Amino acid sequence: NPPPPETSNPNKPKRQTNQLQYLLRVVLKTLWKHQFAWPFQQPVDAVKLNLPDYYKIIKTPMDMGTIKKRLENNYYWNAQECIQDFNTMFTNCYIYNKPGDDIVLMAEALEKLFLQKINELPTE
Ligand SMILES: O=c1cc(N2CCNCC2)oc2c(-c3ccc4c(c3)OCCO4)csc12
Repeated sequence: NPPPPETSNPNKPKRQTNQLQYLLRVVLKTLWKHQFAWPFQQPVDAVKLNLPDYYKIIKTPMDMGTIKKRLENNYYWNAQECIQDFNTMFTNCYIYNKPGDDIVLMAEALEKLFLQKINELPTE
């Protein structure tokens, strides 16, 4: 298992927006309490889950805890960059698993909830 994705960067700037703020306090919290959050609340432990070549196939591991700690650190550039990390998290799951499997069903239920929540987002 590689190190978890970065949460800070010295060469990268920091800002917050009313949208990012909505992503943390509303979107991320909504998903975080979803029934199916827990496989995604922390980086995938490919070792202990026995995922073959997980980190060869998945070149951008993403997870809601990395998202979370990024949002609290205002690591992100804008709401766009944060949504994309969410999108990466679901996509990673559809790339690595057979369509129809439990985990994919779970990512799909989180994604649909995610989608409805991102419509509540204002444009800055
Ligand atoms: O793409 C993934 C592939 C699967 N599998 C596990 C079972 N064989 C089929 C492939 O597992 C995950 C997880 C995950 C699942 C269960 C967890 C978990 C993470 O962490 C806490 C303990 O239970 C996040 S993505 C992802």
